[PDB]
Formats: sequence, structure tokens, C-alpha cells
Amino acid sequence: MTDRYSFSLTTFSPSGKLGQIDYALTAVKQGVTSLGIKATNGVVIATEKKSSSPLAMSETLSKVSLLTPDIGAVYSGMGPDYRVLVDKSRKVAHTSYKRIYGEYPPTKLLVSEVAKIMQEATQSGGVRPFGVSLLIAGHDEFNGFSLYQVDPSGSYFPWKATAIGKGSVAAKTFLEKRWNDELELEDAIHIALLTLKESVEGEFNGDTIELAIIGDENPDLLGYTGIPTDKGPRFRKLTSQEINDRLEAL
Amino acid sequence: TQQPIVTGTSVISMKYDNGVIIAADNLGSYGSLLRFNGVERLIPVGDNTVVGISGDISDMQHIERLLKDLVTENAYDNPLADAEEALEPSYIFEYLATVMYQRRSKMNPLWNAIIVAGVQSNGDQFLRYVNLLGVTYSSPTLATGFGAHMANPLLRKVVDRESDIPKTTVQVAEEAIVNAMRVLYYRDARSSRNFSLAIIDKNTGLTFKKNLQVENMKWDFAKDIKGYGTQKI
Amino acid sequence: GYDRALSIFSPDGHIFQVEYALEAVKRGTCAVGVKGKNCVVLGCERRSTLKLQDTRITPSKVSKIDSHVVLSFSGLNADSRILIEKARVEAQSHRLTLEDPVTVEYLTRYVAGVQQRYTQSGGVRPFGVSTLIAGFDPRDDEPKLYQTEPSGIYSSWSAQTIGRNSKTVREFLEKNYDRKEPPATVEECVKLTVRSLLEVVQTGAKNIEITVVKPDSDIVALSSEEINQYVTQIEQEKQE
Amino acid sequence: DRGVSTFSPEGRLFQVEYSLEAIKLGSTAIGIATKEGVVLGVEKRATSPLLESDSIEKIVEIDRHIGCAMSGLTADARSMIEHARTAAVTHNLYYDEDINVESLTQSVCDLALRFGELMSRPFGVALLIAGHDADDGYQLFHAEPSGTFYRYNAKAIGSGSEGAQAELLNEWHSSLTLKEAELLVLKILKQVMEEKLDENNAQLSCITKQDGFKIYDNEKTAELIKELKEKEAAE
Amino acid sequence: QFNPYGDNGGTILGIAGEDFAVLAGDTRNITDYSINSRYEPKVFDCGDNIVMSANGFAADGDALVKRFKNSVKWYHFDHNDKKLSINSAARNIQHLLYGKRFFPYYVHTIIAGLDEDGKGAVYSFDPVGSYEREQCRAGGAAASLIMPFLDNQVNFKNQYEPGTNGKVKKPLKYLSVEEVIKLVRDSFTSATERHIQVGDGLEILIVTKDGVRKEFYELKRD
Amino acid sequence: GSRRYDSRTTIFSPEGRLYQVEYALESISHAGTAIGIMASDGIVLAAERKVTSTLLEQDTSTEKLYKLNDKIAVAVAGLTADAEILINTARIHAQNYLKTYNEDIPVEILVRRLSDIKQGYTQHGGLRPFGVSFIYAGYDDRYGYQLYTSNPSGNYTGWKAISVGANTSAAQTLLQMDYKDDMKVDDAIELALKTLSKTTDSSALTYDRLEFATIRKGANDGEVYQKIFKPQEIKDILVKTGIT
Amino acid sequence: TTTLAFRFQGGIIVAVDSRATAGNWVASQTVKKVIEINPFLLGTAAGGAADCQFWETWLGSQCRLHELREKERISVAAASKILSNLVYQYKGAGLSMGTMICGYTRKEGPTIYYVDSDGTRLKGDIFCVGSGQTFAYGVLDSNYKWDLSVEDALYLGKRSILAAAHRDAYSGGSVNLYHVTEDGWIYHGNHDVGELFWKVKEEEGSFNNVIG
Amino acid sequence: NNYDGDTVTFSPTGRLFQVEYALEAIKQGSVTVGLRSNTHAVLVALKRNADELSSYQKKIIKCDEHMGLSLAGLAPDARVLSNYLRQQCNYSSLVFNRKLAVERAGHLLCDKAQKNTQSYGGRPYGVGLLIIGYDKSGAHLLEFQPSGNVTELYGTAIGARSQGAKTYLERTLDTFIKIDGNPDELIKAGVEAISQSLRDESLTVDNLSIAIVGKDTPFTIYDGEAVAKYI
Ligand SMILES: *[C@@](C)(CO)[C@](*)(O)[C@H](CC(C)C)NC(=O)[C@H](Cc1ccccc1)NC(=O)[C@H](CC(C)C)NC(=O)[C@H](CCc1ccccc1)NC(=O)CN1CCOCC1
Ligand SMILES: [Mg+2]
Repeated sequence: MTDRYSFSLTTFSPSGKLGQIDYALTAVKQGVTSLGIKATNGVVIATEKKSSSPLAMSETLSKVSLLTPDIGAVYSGMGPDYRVLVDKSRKVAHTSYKRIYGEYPPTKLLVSEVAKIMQEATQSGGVRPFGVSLLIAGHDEFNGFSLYQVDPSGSYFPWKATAIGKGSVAAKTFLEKRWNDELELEDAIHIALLTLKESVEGEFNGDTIELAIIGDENPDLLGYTGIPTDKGPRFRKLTSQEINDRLEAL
Repeated sequence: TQQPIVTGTSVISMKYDNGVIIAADNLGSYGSLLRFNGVERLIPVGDNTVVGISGDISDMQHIERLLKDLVTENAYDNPLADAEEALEPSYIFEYLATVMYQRRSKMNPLWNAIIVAGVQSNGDQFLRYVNLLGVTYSSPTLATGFGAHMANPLLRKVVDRESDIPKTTVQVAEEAIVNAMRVLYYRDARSSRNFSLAIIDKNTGLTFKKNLQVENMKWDFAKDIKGYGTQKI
Repeated sequence: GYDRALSIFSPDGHIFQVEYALEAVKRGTCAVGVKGKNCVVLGCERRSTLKLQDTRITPSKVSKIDSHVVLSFSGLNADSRILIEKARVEAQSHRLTLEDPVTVEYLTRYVAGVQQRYTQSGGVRPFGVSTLIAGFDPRDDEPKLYQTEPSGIYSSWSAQTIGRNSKTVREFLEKNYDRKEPPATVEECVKLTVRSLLEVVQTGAKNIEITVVKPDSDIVALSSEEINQYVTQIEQEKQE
Repeated sequence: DRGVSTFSPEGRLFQVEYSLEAIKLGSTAIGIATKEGVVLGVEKRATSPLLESDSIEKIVEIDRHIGCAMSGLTADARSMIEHARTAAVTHNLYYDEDINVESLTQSVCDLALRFGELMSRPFGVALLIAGHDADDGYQLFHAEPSGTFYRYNAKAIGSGSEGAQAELLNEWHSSLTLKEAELLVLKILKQVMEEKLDENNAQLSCITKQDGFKIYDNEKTAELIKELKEKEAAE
Repeated sequence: QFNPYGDNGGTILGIAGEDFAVLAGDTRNITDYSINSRYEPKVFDCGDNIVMSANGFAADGDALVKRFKNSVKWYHFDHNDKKLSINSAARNIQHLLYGKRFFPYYVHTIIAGLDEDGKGAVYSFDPVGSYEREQCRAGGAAASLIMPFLDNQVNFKNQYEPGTNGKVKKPLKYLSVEEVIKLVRDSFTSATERHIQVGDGLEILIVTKDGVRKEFYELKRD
Repeated sequence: GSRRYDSRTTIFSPEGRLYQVEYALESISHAGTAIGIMASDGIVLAAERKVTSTLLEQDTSTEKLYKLNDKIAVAVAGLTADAEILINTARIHAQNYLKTYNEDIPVEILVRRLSDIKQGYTQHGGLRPFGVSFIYAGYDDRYGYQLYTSNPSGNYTGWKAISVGANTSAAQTLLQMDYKDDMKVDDAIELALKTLSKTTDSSALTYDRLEFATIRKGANDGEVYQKIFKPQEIKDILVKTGIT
Repeated sequence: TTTLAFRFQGGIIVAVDSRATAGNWVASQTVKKVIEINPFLLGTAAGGAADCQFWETWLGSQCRLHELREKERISVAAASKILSNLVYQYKGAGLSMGTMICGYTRKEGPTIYYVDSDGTRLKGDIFCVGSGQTFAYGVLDSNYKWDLSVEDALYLGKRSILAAAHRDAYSGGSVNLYHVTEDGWIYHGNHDVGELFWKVKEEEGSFNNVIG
Repeated sequence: NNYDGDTVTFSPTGRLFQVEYALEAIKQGSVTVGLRSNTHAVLVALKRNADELSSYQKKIIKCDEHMGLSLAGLAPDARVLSNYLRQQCNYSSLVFNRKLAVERAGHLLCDKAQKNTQSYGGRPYGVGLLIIGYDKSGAHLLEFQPSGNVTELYGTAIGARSQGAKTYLERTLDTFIKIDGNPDELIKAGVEAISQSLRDESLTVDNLSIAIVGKDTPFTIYDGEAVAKYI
């Protein structure tokens, strides 16, 4: 018995390709489109809620996840792989940072920790790479707002705006035309909804779209009062109603 | 390192011509408190062995389970489990003796004094002692605790050496045991009147007697005893 | 832990992984060892496809294991560091327990034992390295020169070469080296070592390294100009 | 590929059988047992004339009363000898006596099959273990990588083994003297060796009750070589 | 606090002759002021003409004897039924005892038999394995009573030749099996008189080339 | 069992080569070119970012050039994720040395240990090697300014000027042509950029597709300063040498 | 115990008593306190009997394994250091050993190493170890010269043990003498104190404190 | 074919080829015979040599005073298994003061051999064993196969040409079973049985190996001049 697979399942081919990473990226290509846009006073991340069945309650399945009060994440590719990454990403934010420094990690460093986990699945024994690409939007005091992409290889790049998955090629072209360095948060949400309509085929409403922002602090969402320095989470998930309001003036 | 909590007092025993007798009272003492009165401290293993246990009762109950499990394990893949390959007293003893010494050697003893009484397959009488230290010894009469101090002297007047064993009948031997139990009730502060007695004979087999009582006691002379020296009333 | 038996026997009775490790040694730059009457000289090739090198800081081919023993090699450079490190530690460990530095035979035997262990341990490949170990035993003036190889066998040599085109330079040494009368002086020993490398090297510029070891921890590496003088002298005598 | 501890359809362990082929490539080693002692002799086989032949150590001491000769991948023998020496000394420590030659051989052969997926492969070397004890007297054992050992009156291992063994079959008798045995090893070695036999490329050794295990000098062997040539020309 | 040791009393005695050796020991087993058994043997035939006794804490004594007996068995398996010599047995026992150097067997061990020249041999061990071959050794509770008597009667210590002005010592000589058994019996009756833990019975094991014989004698039971 | 699926990453070819190391080098040859040039009064590190997108955040980005300590930096060529694993190890190793000896780690010692780690992955463990080649640029008070390179084999060598990644063959020829020993930092800066400008697979070399760094003694009196160039600083140095 | 060994012109003298005690109980008068490690190495034994006897026997096995592996007799320094490094591993565990490793080799010459159970290892010319070491020192030091003859050196060693055997209650039995030369160790007999004391008293005229 | 790479693989017809190949190693081994009466149990073994200069490979191993076996196949595997039996016999003595039953001895060997046939990495034992013994239920003879299958028998034989001796014993069953209180006659029957497996060679003094155990007879082995009586 016991795990006898102590050897790498990802290896270099004669041409220099790492097959399993390439194939993992292929799985991401098949995945549903998701995107992220960075504004001057915030960041938006969005994706389509591809429902497996109309009997299924798509509210229970959350593609956009809170990692820290000021950091959020969305993906394209294999959902189960994403779910367990979110679990590990949330825990590592505490164990390797918050329990040491008494504060949440900055976006770039949490991203670095997630990348490390995905890199190890590329080299460690008896495992395949994760079949997802992540988009991590976040804020912190000294770096401000930021947006990062994380690939199956463990590589991560900062973006002004980008898209991943099914119709990423067309979506990235659309974002190049619309993006400028003076975009306000509401303008970025508007562009996000326009970009996403191109890739979505069926219904396009607040129930089939999942969208969250990293913006101003939300004292109402904190849950308590009495500490002035604690001002609430910058991560907010837009409601089904809040999306539909912006779809009328589209 | 332990300290015994609920405890059992003397276990007494002796050999006679055709077998062995063993006895022990039915008390589970909690220090000076005579807490439990329905405790059986003689445990039969098969139809040819009886293990009498004194000392810590929690550890006694553990040993019960081991012996119970030993019978089960012996029956596995053993067509002659109730015949030639049945459990002998000598097997049961050596097993316990091994455990007792292993536990003392790990500084975590089973806080007990044990006497394994029985009859072997060839008819020979078996009687041997083992305790928390792993110390073992055999004798025509064996006793634990206060029994060693008070019972043995009385039982040795009947069977003083090996040659006295064929000369001792089951009637004479049981009488001495029952007498010893009475003496222990007079003099051991952690003893009870109620006790159990077991006879393992090579002919008549295992006879297990429950709910016996100490009787024919002498207390009348107490009425004449007044004061502690001078007092006359 | 990774357990796979990588070094194993084949139908014809060969351990291919050990034999392929020898091919790596054959690819490596040439190294030569010649021992004289009162000294040992270690010569080493350096390939000249690498210009713009920094020779100050580039790892030297000959390594000191202790103040009285040196180790050169042919084969995989990265592998050689692991053997050298282990040897250096064992050299200090010997001094600590025996209160006496290692003999050249003992140090060789240790290194050879490490190489052997990697030929029948699970999860590891053999070292792609053959070594020339040279020096002088404590309070002894007899020169010592030993060779090791990936299989783990080791032996003493009056003179020996390893690496690429080593069969050419071994041919040279076999007729030019006299057992009855070895190089009597340091100069004679160095010259014979340089001559032997000049059969293979190319140019005698910054391609040849020479290290001379003498008794009582007397080791020194020759500079370019010092070596170039031997090259200039040999070529003038050759034209005859 | 395939498992290391795999059986062939004929009922043999592949790796053990392949290690035996490696031993056939090794240099020749011969052992002869007599009532006056046991003689061990080996072919050194230097790969080049520059190699100092005295550094070729293919005959080895295990204890004062036990010697050992090897053939095959000789590097593999180092840990086998190390084990044998420790086993021999350890037994003397535990029992204040010399250890039986058979018991020593058995201890070495217990390592043999401790391979699989323990070490990664069998040993690629065969050993001739010679010795003496009070019980069974002078003994010669052949220890293989299969874990098996046979006692022998005489035995050859290595490249010229089958030719040398057939020669030992005819020449051996129960009344051989030590001197007769010495010459017989030299004679048979000279027959199966590629290069011409002399004191530098061949080595002799013996084990006697009185003087224990001794490797002969190159001066002593040279005289036995000269004595051998003269006796063959004498008829 | 739990005390893993105990004192089971008793005493043992080994004497070596020219072609024989005896190992005696009383059969009384005790704890504190109580008698456990009047006949509990502690001198054992272990095979290969080796007799052994490990007096002191009986549980440790039995454990040791048990382990040595087992050591003899495995010596046969591993070395082609070779006879374990008395000198080899002794060294083996040292390693058994010293193996528990930091949690010792609380016993004085004595073994007896014949050496490889056929001569009588007695070895004695401390609790942690130091051993020594001797002509004579008493061990256990009454060792201090018996041993000086043995020095005087076996090794003729402090005895000089009459009329030689204390210049010539009484010459050493081997004792007959008859004379040795007389000394053993007198040693144990004397020890029984003056030591409370000694009595009940005396069991002697005699070792010759022919085998291991036994003799038993009654001792005072008070 | 699992034997069936084992690639056997740590074995020799019949020719005596390590398959995986060779294939890892083939991987690295497609990575963006990185150049290191050592001058008498400092060191230059220049690297080309891999085909940049216009929406990539350039100023808050780190792909090629990383800082190991105050005195040592590295240029990367290969898998970035792999490099970061090794970089954090190297950073820790430097701090262990400082903690032990109260002295900054000598460059070679750091390089050796990092190269020894790579070597381990080629000889044992059954894992794939790190698909990374480093250019180490650093200073210590023993050897002064030093350039090294290491590759997946775990073999390291010292250099006066060196390139890794793509088009090293063409890049090394150009460096060998124009390099000389009495060179200054400012001249080395110009050489590094000119070399990339000619060897690049892009149409034209621009500020947004570069990472640049220098290690000078240009601080105040006998102390070393590490300058990781900002986007605007690369834009200026590119105009100043007349490439754009 | 009382044990000594001193270095002089003609090699090394080693002398020991033969008593063994368990408290005030004299357990043995015939203990061998010199271990013969090989023809050129001796070891003395003082302290715990089992500790000394077991570990010095073990030392002899390690010295044998050295000469099998290295084809050369172990140095006195290396032999003593094997023992000292061993006992150091057991430091605090309660080992009780006061030993002296005495022998000759070509490279070292005659050499004596004091090794004890708390890890002390000392090279030196003169050492006395045991409960009666001070009594031995008193006689040995006051009569020691480097230029002693083999005959006089043997006697001084014997006389020094005798002195300690007399005064120290935990020393006695008999004196075991050894002489170590370039050719190896030579045994110089067992000398019972019972006869030796009176023989020395009469011939030397010493021990005037005792009733003659 | 494709299903004989290791022991963990079943063939399409439900066979374990590595176990069968281990069984094949026994068939190549030298013949050995086992038989018993009610009072005694006997092992007879034909020993094999490398050549005339070599010794004859010892086939019989003692396990306890009342139990032992003969081997056929890989001798080192017999050493491992016999050693395990020695320990189990010994454990029964030290802990329970009880001689190990020959039936339990078989059960323990079966379970040890089985574990090697269900796990990756390991291999089956390459040896067959004939265990004899005398316990509390009289004389016994067992046949161990490395597949795990242990079988109690009156008589049997394993090794090369073992079918000849096995047929003879099947005919002689009624005769030799009643050889009670007579060791030499039970051996004679075993020696005559093994003779039915001989070809070209005959039983010599340093070739034959006999062992016996019984009511008042400890397990003892006879070799050399001690077996000259039975030729
Ligand atoms: C001089 C003579 C005295 O100091 C020497 O130093 C000699 C050295 C010689 C023997 C090599 N030392 C002793 O004789 C030594 C003194 C000693 C004792 C105990 C601890 C340290 C030093 N004596 C012994 O070692 C005796 C020798 C026996 C009696 C032959 N052994 C014991 O006393 C043993 C073992 C002691 C022990 C050590 C470590 C752990 C556990 C036990 N103890 C007993 O036998 C106990 N006791 C003796 C009285 O009878 C009942 C049991
Ligand atoms: Mg009394």
C-alpha cells in the first residue's frame, strides 16, 4: 500500500515543453470566460455562471470567492480545483502571514503564496498540475489596488485589465480599446458587463452573471462598531438586483 | 507508576490428593470504605483452571478480559480446542507471568497478586503465584496479602510438605480453607463475611461455589471483657 | 522517498547506468596525473570554446581535500562538488578521531566507497565522475597517486590520465614513463605532464592547468607564464 | 521496465541470474583445501602497465583464521568484507572465541538477497571464503549473490572458471600437501590467464592453524613460480 | 511510588574440583518476614553441561536464566549444534547483564561446569556483568557468612604448615566431590543457623563429564 | 504497481547525458534573453520581458530581475515559478550566513549552494529539475564585482560578460566583439542594450519590454548600491544611448 | 582500586592491585585490572568493575577492526580517543571509569593516556588512578627519576601499589606488574601482598609503623 | 505473458503467474520425501552437489526439539521461513510454556507466504517445505507451497521426479502408517520411497539425508556414516 508515486508526473519533453502544464492550460481554454478590470479607485472581477442544470441552484455555487476582506478571486477552468485552491489560499493567508504580523497580507504576497502551491503541483511527486487560471483582485495600504493572473505553471503577472478562458482572445482585444488610466470604478463595471456580453450566449442577467468589486471600505458589512481603525471589507459581491440596474443603462 | 484504588484482599489456596482448592471474598474496598459487595475475584478459564486475583479491581477486570480473549484466540483454527489442545493451567499462568513482568519492566504494573489454581491434562495439580513485580513461586499452600500471614500457617499444619498431599482429602482440605476464611474475617479490616470457593478435581472436575458465608464464629466471650485493665463494670 | 532501482543488471551482466556514467567521464575535459621521485603533478585540460571567462572566480579543476591531498576529476562538474565536499568533511573527521590526517589511500578508499554506494542504492544514479587523488601521507616522502571511477573500483598509478582523448595521452605516457627511473625532479615531472597534455589539448595558452604537490603539505598552482615557458621549451625541442 | 525481485518463467530471479554473468567477466580466482591448509590465489589483471599492480587487493583478511578471495565487480565486495569482519569480531566479543567459517559465510550470504524495492540490486561479485576452526577444520566456501554457499575441496571462479574447474577435478586428492596445492593453483592460473603468469600479475595466499591467514610476498611467489616451471620440464 | 525491585532472599554457592564442579543453593523463597515457598528451585541445568543460578530478585533471576537458556538454544541453531563452552557462556551472560546497565537485573549470578580442558570451572557475575573465574564463590543473602569459611577451607587461606614458623603456607590441592559436598552442607547449615532468610532445603547440582547429577538435603525450617 | 508510469528523470542516456537537464536547457533557450556585463566599477543586468501585452502593468511588475540581498541580485531565464522557489531559498541561505558569521555572504558561496540544490534534483529524488538558468550579479570584499551563471545541471561558472535564455549564441558573439577589460559601467550599460537590440526577436526594443539593473559603488564612499530601474528610468537610458 | 603507570628511560611500567569491593565488603582479591588489548597495547581499570571490563573489552574489538581495515596497528592516541569519545556519549548516565591506555608504536614511542568517565583525556608521563592513587603518588613521586633501570622501575611500581594496598582500605590482594618496551608488553608476575609486605619490610627495613 | 510482471497482477483466467513461476523453482529442486506413522514422522531428502569437488547442499533444518522441515527450491528462502518458524516455536515456549502445534506452524507459514503475493514490490517465496513434528495430538506431516497452501498428509514428496515417490507412498499407505514403535523400519520405507524418484544416480553415504521425530525421539538429523545403515 502507501503512495508509491514519489516521482514527478510532469516532465520535460525533448522539445522543452512541460506537457501537463500545456494540457492544463488547454483545460483552462475550454473553461468559461472570466475577466478583471482595474480602475483608479477600485477593481472589478466578473464571470458567467454556467449552470449545469436549470434545477440546480446557481446561488449555492460561488465562482467569485472572498480570500481576505480586501482580496477576491475568480477563475476559468476546472471548478473543483479552484474550490480547494480557495480553501488553501484562505488558510495560507492566516498561517503564513496574519498569525505572524497581525494583519492581512498584501495582494502580491498572497498571490505569491497561491502561485507557490500551484508550482508544487507541477514538480512534486504523484500529482498533476491544477487545471485552472486565477484572477486575483485586491487592495492594500502601501500598494493600493491591484489585479493578478495566476496560471497552472505557478507564473503570475499583474494586469491593468485582462480575460481568461473560452473567449479570452476577443475579450482582451475589446478591453484594449476601452481601457484608460483615468477609469472610475463605475466605468470599469460598465466595461466589464459589455465585455462579458460578447462571450455569453444564453441569458444575460443578474442571475447568470457573477460579479464582485474591490472598492471603498464598507463599514455596514463589518458586523461591529467601536474600533475606529477597523473600517470594513473593501471586497463586495454585487447582488443580482445591483447588476440588473446597470444592465438597463447599458 | 500507579496507586491502587478499588482493591480486593486475600486470596487463599492449597493442594489436596486429587486436585486444588482456591477461595477469595467478594469485597471491593475503596480504602477504608467497604464500597462494593458483589465482586467475584475467582475467574474460571475453561473447566480446569481458576485464577484468583487480589489488588486493584480495575486491573483485575483488565486481566479478566485478557483471559476471556485468550480462550477465543485458542479456539481459532483449532479442532482440538476442547480436547488435546485445550488451555492448560500452566499455559494460562505463564501468559500472565509474562504480562506481569513486562508491565513492571515498563514501570506501569498491573497492581495485583494472582494465584493460578488448576489441574493439568495428565492429572497433576497446578498451583502457582505471580504478582505486580513479576515474582513467581509455587508451594503446597499459597496465599496473598493477609492470607500469607494468617492462612498459610493454618494450611501448612495440614499440608506441611509434598508428601502430605496424597494424605489430604478434599473434605479435610476444604475445611481448612473455610476455617482460614473465618480467621481472616476476624482479623483483616478489609475483608467481608461473604466469599466464593472453587475446587478443581482431576475426577469430579470444576466445582464453583458462590455466596458462601463465614459461620460458627466465637463472639460470646466478648461480654465478659470490661474496660482495658482495671475497670470492673 | 523515491525508491526506484535505477542501477540494475542487464541480461549480458552489465550495469548500464554505471557504464553510461563512464561515457559522461569520457565526455569530460582531460585530466592527467604523473608522479615523480619526490613529487606528484596533476595536469588538467580547459576547453577554449569559452572566452570572456573570469579565471579568478571560476571553480578550479584541482581541489584541495586537505593541506596535503588534492583531487582532480573528469566528467560532470556538478557531481564532482558533492564528492569533494564529502571527502573534505571526512578528512576533518579523521583528524578529529584518529588525531592524524588521512592517508591518500584512505581518502581514495572513502571517495571510492561513496561512488560505489550510489551504484546499488535506490532512487539515485551513479556519479558521472572519475577522480585522480594525489598527495603524501603524514610524515612520509613517498608520492601517492590513485584513480577512482563511477563503479567504485580504485587503484594506484605510477602515471594515469582520464577524460576525453585519455586513450591517446595514456598511449604517450605508457612509452615515455619509465618505472625504473621516474622523473627525478619537479621540472622533469611537470614537463612530462605538459608534454602529455600537448598531445591532445590544442594550444598551450590558457588551456592547461598544472598543480604541483610536494611532501609536508607543500602544494602550489602554476600561473600562465610559468606553464607557457614549458610549452615554449617543448615546441622548440620538437622541431628537430 | 520490470520489477527487481521478479521471477522468470523457469523459476529463477532475473537479477540474480544476470549478476552471475557479471561474475563470469571477472578475473580468475582459485581456492584449494588440504589437511595442511587452504590456499587462495587470484589473477590481478591490470588494465594498463602504468597501474601499480601491488595496489590490486583481490585477496583479503576477514579474521586471523579466515581469508577471502573475490571475482567480478570487486567494488561491491567492500561492504561484504566490512560486514564479515564486523561479524567475526562481534562474535569474538559476545562469545570469547573464534567464529566458525560456515557461520561467517552464512552471515555474509544473508546480505545477498537483501535487495529489492535494503539495497537496489544484488552483489555483482562472488567470494571464495577460506578458513579454519576447531570443529570442522580447514574449509573453503563459495559464496554467491543468490544467497547460496557450497563447501568445496577446490573451486575456481571468474572468466576461466569452467576450464580451471575441470582441471581441479582431475588434480585434487585428499592427501595433497600445502606445497603441492600452492603449485597447483599457480599451474592452473597460468593455463587460464591471458597474459603470461608472474609474481606481479598473480597473487598467492593461505590460511593455516598455526600461522593464520597470510598473503604471500612477491618474492615468495616468484620462487614458487620458478619451482613450478622446473618441475613441469623435469618429465 | 512504585518500586520495581524486591528481595526474595536465599543464598547460593559454587565450588570447582579437578574434574567436576558443584553449584548449590537453598530452596527457600521469601519476601520480608514471610515464607513464600519452602521448595522453589533456583539452580538450573541450562544444557551443554552448564548449571546456572541468579540469586536475589527472583523475577529478574528467572528472566535472566530464561534468556540464557534461550541463548544456548540459538547458539546451536546458528553454529551447527556446537557446544557452548563455559568461558563463552560467561561472556554471553556479561552482555545479557550489561545490556540492562541502566535498569539492572538485581541478581548475583553464578554458573558452573567444565572448561575445555575438562577441568572444573565456576564463574561469578555482579548485577551489571563484571565476571571472574574462581575456584570458589558464595552469593546471596548469606554470602558474607559463607565466603570467608570457603577462603579458609577451599583455598586454605591463613593456614600455615605446623612448626614452620608461619613461613611455609598450607599447599593448595583439589578437593574430592565427597569433601566438597561436606563443605557445602556445613556451609548451609551454618548459614541457616545465623541467617533468617536461609533454610528449608538445600539442592546441589554436580557437574561431571558424565552429565548433571542432583542431590537434595533438608534444612531447618524456622 | 507505479513503476509503469515513472519517467525516470535522473538517469543517463547511452551517450552519457542527462535527458531531463538537456530538455530543461531546450526550454530555457526559448525564454527571454538576459545579459550580465561586469565592469571595473560596477555590474549591469539587462533582460528582455517575454512578448509583453499593452494592458500589462509594467511599473509594479517583476519577471526577470530579483534581489537576493543588498549586495547580490539575479537575472532569470526559464520558468518564473521555479525561479521564485530557488530565490526564496537563496534569500534564506544568505540570512543564515549573516546570522552565523555576522558578515554578508560571499557571492560564490551563495551561488554554490543554490547550484548544489539543482544538482540534487538531477541525481536523486526522481523529480524533474528546475527549468531555470540564473545570472548572479553581486559584490563582496574578497573578489569585488562578480558575475556567475548556473543552469538546471547545477553547474556554475564565472564570467566577465554573459547571456542566458534565447539567442545566446548570437548574443555571446556580439559581447565577445565589443567587450574590453578597462570598461566602465556606463559603457557596459550601452553594450547590454545594444546587444539585446540586435538579438531581439521583436521589431524594435522599447522601455516596456525590458528590465534593467546596476550594481555600482556609486553610493557615498566605499559602499555598494543596487538600482532596479523604473520604467521611466529605462525610457531615459534608452533615449540617452540613441536606440529610440 | 589503586593503579599506576609511568614512563621512563626503558619504556613504561604499569602496576595495579587486584581487590574488588562492594562497600566495605571485600568481594574479590584476584581481579585482573590490566586488559591486554594487543601485544603492544595495555589498558588499566579503576572505578565500576563492569563498566571498565565491558568497555575495555569492547575497545579491544575496535582496535582489532582498525588493523583489519587499515592494515596497521592502531596508535595509542587513536585507541584512547575511541574510548574517551565513547564514554563522553554516556556522560551524565553514570558510568564510573578511571582508565589508562598504555602502549608503544613507532610514530609515538612509549605513550600513556589517562581517560575517565567524565570525558577527560590526558597524555602524560606519570599517572595514578583509583581510591588509593594518592598513596601511590606519595611513594612514586618521591622516588621517581627518568634514569631508573628496568629492575628499579619495576620495583618502584610494585612498591607504590604495596604502599597504597597497605594504607587504602579499598585496595589490596596482589600486585600485577607489566613492562612495555619497543618489542611489546612483558608480564612480570602476580605478587600477593600477604607475602610481599613482610618480604619488603624485612629486606627494605621500611614499614616501621607496623608491629614486626 | 503481459500479466507476469509482478505478483500484484491477475491474468484474465484468474492466475498469478509469479506465484506459478515460484512453484516452478520447486520442481527444479532436488527430491525430498516425507511420511509418518502414529508414533513417528520421517523426512528423507536427496541432497544435491555442484560437482565432485563440492559439498552436498543440506536440505533438512531443525525448528525445535519436536519440529523441523526439509526444503526444495531456493535454499535462502527456506532459511528465512525456517527462522520464522524457530521464532514462533520459541515464542510459544517462552510466553505460554507450550510446544507449538504442527497445525498452527502450518497456519503461520501460510499467512507469511500469502502477504508476499498480494503486495507490490515484494515477491513470492521460491521454496517448498515438508514440515514434520510430534505434538500433543501425535505425529504430523505438512506440505508447504509458496502460493500459501499448506496441507496435512500421511505422506508426500516434492521436487524433481517427486511423482514416483508420491505414487509409491500412495500404494504403501496402509503398510507404513502402522509402523508404530519402530524407527528403523519407518525410515526404510521412506528410503525405498525416495528410491522411486532416482534416475542414473543411486543413494550414497554423503548423498542421503534422513531426519526423524516421534514419541520419545527429539527431532534429529542423520548424515554421513550414520545413514550407511539404510543403503
Ligand atoms: C577499587 C578496588 C575500589 O574502588 C577499584 O576502584 C575497583 C575497580 C576494579 C574492580 C576494576 N572498583 C570496584 O571494586 C568497584 C567499586 C565500585 C562499586 C560500585 C560502583 C562504583 C565503584 N566495585 C564493583 O564494581 C563491584 C564489584 C563486584 C562486587 C565484584 N560491583 C558492585 O558493587 C555491583 C555493581 C554496582 C553497580 C554499578 C552500576 C549499576 C548497578 C550496580 N553491585 C553489587 O553487587 C550490589 N551489592 C553488592 C553487595 O551484595 C549485594 C549486592
Ligand atoms: Mg533459618
